[PDB]
Amino acid sequence: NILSKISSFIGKTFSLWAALFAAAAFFAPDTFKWAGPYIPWLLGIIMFGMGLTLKPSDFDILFKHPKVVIIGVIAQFAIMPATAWLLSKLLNLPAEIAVGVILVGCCPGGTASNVMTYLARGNVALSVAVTSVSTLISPLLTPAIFLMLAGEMLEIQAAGMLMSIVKMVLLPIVLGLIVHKVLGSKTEKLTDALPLVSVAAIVLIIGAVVGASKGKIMESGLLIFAVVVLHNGIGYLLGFFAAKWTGLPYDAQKTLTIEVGMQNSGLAAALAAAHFAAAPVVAVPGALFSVWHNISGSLLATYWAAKA
Ligand SMILES: C[C@H](CCC(=O)NCCS(=O)(=O)O)[C@H]1CC[C@H]2[C@@H]3[C@H](O)C[C@@H]4C[C@H](O)CC[C@]4(C)[C@H]3C[C@H](O)[C@]12C
Ligand SMILES: CCCCCCCCCCCC[N+](C)(C)[O-]
Ligand SMILES: CCCCCCCCCCCC[N+](C)(C)[O-]
Ligand code: NA
Ligand code: NA
Repeated sequence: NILSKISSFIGKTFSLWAALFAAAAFFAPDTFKWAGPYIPWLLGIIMFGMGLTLKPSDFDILFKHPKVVIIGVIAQFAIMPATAWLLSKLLNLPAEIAVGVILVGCCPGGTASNVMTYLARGNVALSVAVTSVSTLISPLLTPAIFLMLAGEMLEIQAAGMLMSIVKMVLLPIVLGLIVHKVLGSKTEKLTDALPLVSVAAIVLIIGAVVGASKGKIMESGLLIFAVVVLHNGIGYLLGFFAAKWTGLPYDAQKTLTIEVGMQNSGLAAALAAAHFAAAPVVAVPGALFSVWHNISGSLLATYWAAKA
């Protein structure tokens, strides 16, 4: 009874706990630095969890309303990478920061958009369908768009990103999805444990990244945070207008706004740690985005839940 309520609070106060661990790692780097080589395994557990909660019925909307899901997928991969490039150009960001921002923008959407849409009284089915499709196609789209925006000079790194996404995202999702088919309704007991496990895995990624880049956060941390807010914020703005201008209903307009603005920034932190390890600042936009988008996502979801 107490253990279940503890998980409920932690989930409903995530951003605060993520901010506390990021702060703990900042003032004391050695507290989390050990988790650095575990980043792929940690993200691998989060992705296993996503697939475990996935069922073939979650793709119903993709077969019944394919144009609506396709608009959401296009919005995601056109808006977030282009906004990351535009902000990198307009703010003349140092190359390492620009690469970290572009990486975040090229990532697929985050699963927390599903919960935020539910609170925003949006179309939940659509949110789940957009995140899942954009995630399943991310092994090809994430490095291809990264390559076009960051430059063809990072070919080697982008090719390695394809392999990294297959291993940390695709391999665990499919596995989870087949385990749900194998056990059926029995997977509910496993899915009760995942919110706390997933929160523990992500705070360790955040902690490990902040710790490894303390010096770079000390000189550029505020600039990265300002870009994160503008990247995510503009993502909500263009997301809303993309849903509105395509003639989508109000429920779909709220889902796509959140979908676009919210990113799988834990993947961006994982890809920067695996492929730009000698430059710890590349993983910083991803680590700070993971804390920020949950704060901005909840505030926007609260405004809509209060309106509806
Ligand atoms: C379940 C949480 C939302 C809680 C909520 O619904 N609050 C509203 C309160 S109320 O109704 O008004 O009472 C969300 C918000 C932050 C999310 C987490 C963060 O985004 C960080 C990672 C992101 C990963 O992709 C999924 C696991 C995860 C660890 C997320 C799990 C879960 O979706 C969380 C914890
Ligand atoms: C339930 C766990 C799901 C399996 C997740 C698979 C994660 C693969 C990550 C291996 C990382 C090794 N490394 C760093 C050398 O690439
Ligand atoms: C555009 C990406 C498509 C994602 C693929 C989703 C797989 C679930 C689709 C249901 C397949 C099961 N079946 C054959 C019975 O329909
Ligand atoms: Na979603
Ligand atoms: Na997104």
